[PDB]
Amino acid sequence: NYNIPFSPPDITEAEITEVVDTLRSGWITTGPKTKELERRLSLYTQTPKTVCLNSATAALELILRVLEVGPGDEVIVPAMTYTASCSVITHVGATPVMVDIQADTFEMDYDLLEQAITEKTKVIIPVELAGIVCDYDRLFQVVEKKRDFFTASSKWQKAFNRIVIVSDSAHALGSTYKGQPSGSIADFTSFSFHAVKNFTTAEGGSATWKANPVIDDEEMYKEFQILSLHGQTKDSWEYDIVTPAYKCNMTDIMASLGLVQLDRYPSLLQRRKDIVDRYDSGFAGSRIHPLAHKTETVESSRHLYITRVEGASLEERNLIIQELAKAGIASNVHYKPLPLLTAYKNLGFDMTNYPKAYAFFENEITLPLHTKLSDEEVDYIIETFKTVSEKVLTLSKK
Amino acid sequence: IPFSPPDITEAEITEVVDTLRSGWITTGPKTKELERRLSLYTQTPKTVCLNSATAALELILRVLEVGPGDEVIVPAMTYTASCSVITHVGATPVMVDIQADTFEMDYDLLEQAITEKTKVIIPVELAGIVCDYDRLFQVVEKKRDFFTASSKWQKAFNRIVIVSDSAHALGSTYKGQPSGSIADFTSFSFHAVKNFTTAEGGSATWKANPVIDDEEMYKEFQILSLHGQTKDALAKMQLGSWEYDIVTPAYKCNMTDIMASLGLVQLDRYPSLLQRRKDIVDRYDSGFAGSRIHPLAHKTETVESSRHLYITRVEGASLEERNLIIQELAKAGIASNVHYKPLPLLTAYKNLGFDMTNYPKAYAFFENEITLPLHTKLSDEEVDYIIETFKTVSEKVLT
Repeated sequence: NYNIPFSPPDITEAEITEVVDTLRSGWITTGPKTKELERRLSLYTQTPKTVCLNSATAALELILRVLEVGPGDEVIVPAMTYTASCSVITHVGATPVMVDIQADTFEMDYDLLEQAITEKTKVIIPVELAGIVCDYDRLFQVVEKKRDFFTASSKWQKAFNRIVIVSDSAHALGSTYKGQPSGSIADFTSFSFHAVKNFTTAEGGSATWKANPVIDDEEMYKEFQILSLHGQTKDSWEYDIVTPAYKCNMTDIMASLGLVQLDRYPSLLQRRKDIVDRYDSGFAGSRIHPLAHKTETVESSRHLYITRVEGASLEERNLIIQELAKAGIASNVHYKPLPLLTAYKNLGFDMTNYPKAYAFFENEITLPLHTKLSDEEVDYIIETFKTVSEKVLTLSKK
Repeated sequence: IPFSPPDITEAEITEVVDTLRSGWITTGPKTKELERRLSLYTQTPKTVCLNSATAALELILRVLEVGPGDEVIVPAMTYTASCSVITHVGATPVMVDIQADTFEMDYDLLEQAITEKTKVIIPVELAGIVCDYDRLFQVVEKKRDFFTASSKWQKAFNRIVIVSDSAHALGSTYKGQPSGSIADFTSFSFHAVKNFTTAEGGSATWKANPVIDDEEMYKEFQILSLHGQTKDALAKMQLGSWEYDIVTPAYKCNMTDIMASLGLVQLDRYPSLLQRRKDIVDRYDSGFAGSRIHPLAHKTETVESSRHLYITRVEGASLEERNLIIQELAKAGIASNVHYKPLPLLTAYKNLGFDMTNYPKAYAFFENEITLPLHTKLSDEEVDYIIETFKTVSEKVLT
C-alpha cells in the first residue's frame, strides 16, 4: 500500500562521504568547512557574510541580542507562526506584540501592523511561511512611515534609526521576492537547516544581513561569533571572555551536510516545483485551496504545501487529517495561532483578538512536500484528499 | 605534538553513516539508546543528552527555577561556562576562593559565602578529579536553616542543591561511585576536546532520590530542550499525531542521532581510552617525580580520575616565567595550555564587580600552572619527549 511520510530526510552517499571526510580530519566541531559553508551561503543569498549556527532559533535570538533588544522593547510577530519566531523575544526579555493576519493569506494585515507600532517597537519579524516571502515593499513603507515613533537605545539601533525588519526565513532558503533571494531583502534574516527543512544539516541554521552602508560586515560577523562561543576573544593560551555569552556554533559535521546539500539544492528546488505544479493542477476547481507558490512578486522555495479546505470546521478538518492517515498519508497543520498555546495564553494573549489567524488555522491542512515523494504518491494524495474531504462533508451534511 | 586532537576511528564513521541512511538524523532512537547506556554507566536512573554541557548546566538551573534574586556559588578557579549560565537565568554568581594545594573550593570559605538566597553550589571536577562530596553535603546540611524554597524542586530538596560540573569527569569515581551518581545533578561535556566526544554535546543527569519522579524530571528537561513542546496521550495514540501544545517558550538544545552515533561507539571504546590515559598519566607521574614539576594527583584515597587534563604547577615560577616556559615548550613542538585564568581576571566578570584580590589562592594556582597534552593519540615516545623537554625548559628559564 502507501505509507507516505510528511518530511523524511533526503540524504545521499555524497553527504555521507563529506561527513566521513570531516570525521577523519583534525576538525570535528567548528572548522574550515563551516567557514566555507558561510562563504557559499552568502553568495547564494547575495549577502556579504553569513554566520552558521546550530539552529534558526539560535540565529534569531542572536540577531535580537546583537540589536540589544531587551526589557521594555516591543517586537512584533504574526499571530500565525511557529512558536520559535516568538519565544526568542521572551528569551531576551522583550515584549512580544502579535498582529492578526489577512483573510486570504498568512501575511500580517499591514494596516493592523501600523496600528500595533509604538515608541517601544524595535523589530518586526515577518515569517516567510512555506517559502512564500512577505510584501517587503509594504513592510519597509510601514517602518519608514512610523520612523518618528522610533527612539534608538543601542549602537545598532542608532545605525538603522528605525524599526529593524528581521526575516524568519526558516522555510525560505532559496525563495525570491522581485527576483532577489531571501537573505537580501530584510535587514537581518534567519534560516533553518533542521532535519525537516528543504536544506538540512539535521540541526542547524544561519544568520545573515543585507548589505548596508551603516554595517561594517566584518565587525558584525565578529559580534555574532563572540556571542555564539562563550564571549571568548583573543588578540597562544591566552583569551578573554568579554560577556558571559552562549554556545551555539555549527560543527564541521553539520557544515559537511550543508556543503553537499547546497550543491544539490538547485535540483531539489526543481523537484519541489514539479510536485507543487502537479498538486496545483490536481486541486484546481476543487474545495482544496493551496497557498500560491508562484506569484507576480514571489518564487517560493516550496517548503510546505499549505492548503485550506473551503467550508470545513475545526472538527471536520481534524477528521480529514485522521482519514488521510488511515489512507497512508501523513499530514500536518501550520499552525495553531500562538494565542492557542498555553505559553502565550499564560502571557495574556487571547485568541479572540486574532480571528483571521484562527480562521486560517481552522481549515488548514499541510500535505507532504519533499523530494522523496514519487509522482504516483502525489497522484494518490491528490485523489485521496479530494475523496476524503467530500466524504467528511457529505457525512456532516447528513 | 597537539594538545587535544580527536580520536575518531572507522567505527564512529560507520555508525554515523548508518544514522545518515536512516529515517532519523536529528533526535531519534540512537539518542534514547545513548541516554540509556550512559545512565547505566553513571549509575543514575535517567540521562538527558543535549548539544553541550553548557546547555545541560543551564537546563538544570532552569528546572530548579533558579533566577533573579537567587545566589549560585561557583569556584573562582573554573571555566567561564560554569558561571555564565548563572547570569543566563538571571541569578547572582557568588565566587569562592580555592585551597592552597588543590583546585577545590576552600569549604570553610564556602560555608561563609552561603546566605538565605543561596540555591545551588556548582563544584567543578577539574581535570577529572572529583571534589570532596562528603564535605560539600555536610556544608549544605549544616546551613539548611538558611534555605527557603521558592519552586517545586527547591521545596523537594529543601536545602541547597549541589550540581556537579563534570565536563572533565565522565568515568571518574569518588569512593568507588561514578560521577553522575554523587551530586544532586550532574552535567557532562562531549565537546571535541573531551575524553568522550560527540564533537559537540553533553548531558544532564541526577542521582536517584526518592523525592524525584525520574520520568517526570526527564520529561521536564525534554520540554525545555525542544521549544516547550508537549503532546498528550490522545494526540500520541492517534494515527495522525500532529497536535501539540507549547507550555513555556523554551529552548533548542537537543542532541541529534548523528552526535549520538559518535557517542555510542565512544562509549564502547571508553574503558580502553580510559586505560590508555591512565598509562600516560603514570608515565608522566614517574617522569616528573622529584622535579619542580608538580602534577595534580589523578589517583587519591577517594578519587580515581578519568584523567582528562594533565594539570601541573611549576614550583617557584612567576607569572612571567610560566608564560616564557609555555613559549619555550611551543618552540620545542609541544602544545600546552592553562586551566585556568580565575574568573575575576576575565572582563565579563570584572564588569560584574568581581575582583582578583579577593581570591588569592585562585590566582596562585593559575600563576604557575601549565597543562601538558593528555589524549589518546600521544605515543609513549612523545610523552618521554614532553617529560624531558619540560624539565630542561623549566630549568633553563629559572637559571
